[PDB]
Amino acid sequence: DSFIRQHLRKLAPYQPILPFEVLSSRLGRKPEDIVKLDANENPYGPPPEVMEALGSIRFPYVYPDPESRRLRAALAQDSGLESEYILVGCGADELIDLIMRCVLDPGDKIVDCPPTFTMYEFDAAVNGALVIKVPRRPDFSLNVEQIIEVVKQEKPKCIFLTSPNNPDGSIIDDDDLLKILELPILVVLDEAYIEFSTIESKMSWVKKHDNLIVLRTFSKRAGLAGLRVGYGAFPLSIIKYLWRAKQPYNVSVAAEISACAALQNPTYLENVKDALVKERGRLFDLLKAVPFLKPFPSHSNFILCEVTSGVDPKKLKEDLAEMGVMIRHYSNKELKGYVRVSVGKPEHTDVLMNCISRLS
Amino acid sequence: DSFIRQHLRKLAPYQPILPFEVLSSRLGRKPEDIVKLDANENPYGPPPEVMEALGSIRFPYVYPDPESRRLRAALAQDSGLESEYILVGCGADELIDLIMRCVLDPGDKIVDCPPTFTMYEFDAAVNGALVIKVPRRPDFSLNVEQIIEVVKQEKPKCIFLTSPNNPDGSIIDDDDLLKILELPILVVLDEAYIEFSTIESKMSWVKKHDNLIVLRTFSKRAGLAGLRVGYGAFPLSIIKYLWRAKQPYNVSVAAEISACAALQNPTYLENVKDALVKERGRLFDLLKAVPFLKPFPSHSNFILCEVTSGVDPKKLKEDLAEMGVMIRHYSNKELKGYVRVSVGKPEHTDVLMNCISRL
Ligand code: NA
Ligand code: NA
Repeated sequence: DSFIRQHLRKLAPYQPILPFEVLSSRLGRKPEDIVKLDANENPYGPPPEVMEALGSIRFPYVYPDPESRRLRAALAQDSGLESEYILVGCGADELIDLIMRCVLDPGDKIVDCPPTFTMYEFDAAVNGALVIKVPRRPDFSLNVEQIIEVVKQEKPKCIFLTSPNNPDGSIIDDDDLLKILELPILVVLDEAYIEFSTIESKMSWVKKHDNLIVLRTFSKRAGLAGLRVGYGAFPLSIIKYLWRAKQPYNVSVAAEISACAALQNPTYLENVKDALVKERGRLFDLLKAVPFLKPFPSHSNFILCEVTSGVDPKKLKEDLAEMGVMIRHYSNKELKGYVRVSVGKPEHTDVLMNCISRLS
Repeated sequence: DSFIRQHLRKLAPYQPILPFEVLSSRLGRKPEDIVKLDANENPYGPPPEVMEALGSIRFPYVYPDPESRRLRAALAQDSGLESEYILVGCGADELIDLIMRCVLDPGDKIVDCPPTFTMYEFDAAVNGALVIKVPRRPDFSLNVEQIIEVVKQEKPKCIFLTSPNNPDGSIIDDDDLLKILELPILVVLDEAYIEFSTIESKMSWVKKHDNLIVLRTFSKRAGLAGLRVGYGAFPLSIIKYLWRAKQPYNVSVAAEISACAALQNPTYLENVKDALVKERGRLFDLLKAVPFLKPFPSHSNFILCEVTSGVDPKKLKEDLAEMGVMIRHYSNKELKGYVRVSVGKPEHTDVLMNCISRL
């Protein structure tokens, strides 16, 4: 019948997607003219040292350093955590997948707290794990009482927690995180958006908690989503096995060089973060004035809006796309009544608001 | 105790590797002045279009195309196979792993034919599969009779086969491949080195054999090992599930752009391949004259040598490294007596032979 595992054959058929360069040409626009606010990308791009370095790669024909030593030394300086705790991956996506495949046997359970990042449930499915959903409360805070109860009853092995959360941008309180860390479970804290907040990274907590992992990325604030480079802080008892099991070469020389180059320009990284945090405030006020949008407070580089007044989030998203403006809408049941608008340049917000006005 | 799956806690401890730049300083040389013949890399590098493109990436801050549409159209044109058969990976390494993840449950069996590429047994271990070893014969050819008997006895799910093989460079004769394809098993044919041979790629066979996958890479002939981009031809009944199960974004925009750019210059790709093939013959004759090396015939961009009695292969490799030439030495018991010498520029061969004469 088939060589493919039956569990994977039960996944929904792949729905092809047209690149935004294809939407661009279908609208008769240049790709750079699309206002792309649907993936939390940083439209300022990375510091100028990155493109200078990418254009002068001296050894493209040599395998990259599988230990990412240069970058891990730079991340140890950046984070204050010793490099022996730090692993680099081809995006934080690779590290989420690596953790699941190294921790979860077939049928093991993870806890998820929706609405949250869709890759946790996708990676659970492809890795043969079951998901226990413990929905967030109406203000998007964790229901810690329910997490404790399901963890005691069903004995899941892992819980993935995003802070600031995707898609609403709220943060997890220290006491809530510590309560969950008391449970016999591996806690993966995803700090993909932490730089847009004034909250300190918890990378250093892995020295005191051997059931905590903290994940970070260059994809968002550092403007390197296309290059695929992220990293995490891991307890020594975990990372010793991840070194043994990980693929050697998924992090390309272009990823290594770009991340190192980005860290050479802290002024640029601070300034672009400050520009996006400032625009987040302006965008919030502008969305709040739209009669059919109810934005939520956010510590990230995006704003979630409840769509009200009988307006359909899918039609709104499709109408904006026809005008050359991309925002995020949701197919799943937990998020079908919302849209998520990423923070871009002020000019991007202006185009978005002008298009919303024309649709209102 | 540990959160790590039990089968992974039995993997051998990780052995750290000195990075190439650090090794070069330790040898007292600029990295560009090291003669690096230990990893089958192409020292001519990729076509000039690649660094032109890498220096002008428009959208580094945007996620890459998870469907690799531009590259797959270019690969369809290059290969003669329709794009619906073609998947792109973060190196051929990603596709090797992806196939095992999608086909093998823990405890399923896979056939391997050592000595061969170490990643098949590594990926099998990480995925919890059981390896059935059917060793190659002394001339490194497959033992087809034994593969057939073992497959009928043990009912493994898949077999990976390298052609040209790494480390000796022999090719699987097409009649042996067909005999294995006649078995109820998934055959993954790894053509990482096929461009260095005069044998046509079997990608086209995938249309007629729904138990055949053919893997290819940009890391070797095309000089893009650092950028991490490979691809494969897959039966339609398989690739439809791989699309559903694969990670979306492991192939970076730099990988997509560099592979497309390399394919813009078939003149360069053919010329550097021809230069390496020519140098392979010259290198083979020179190594053969060395009284303590027994080179094997090869269709790849490397030559395996058996080191004759009384010479320590590890000391040989370390002595050459001290003189600025890197060759491949093996720790595993199967290959401990052999060294593998990659083909480089003619001047690299000259440096290597000068160093050998000084030993
Ligand atoms: Na409103
Ligand atoms: Na000889």
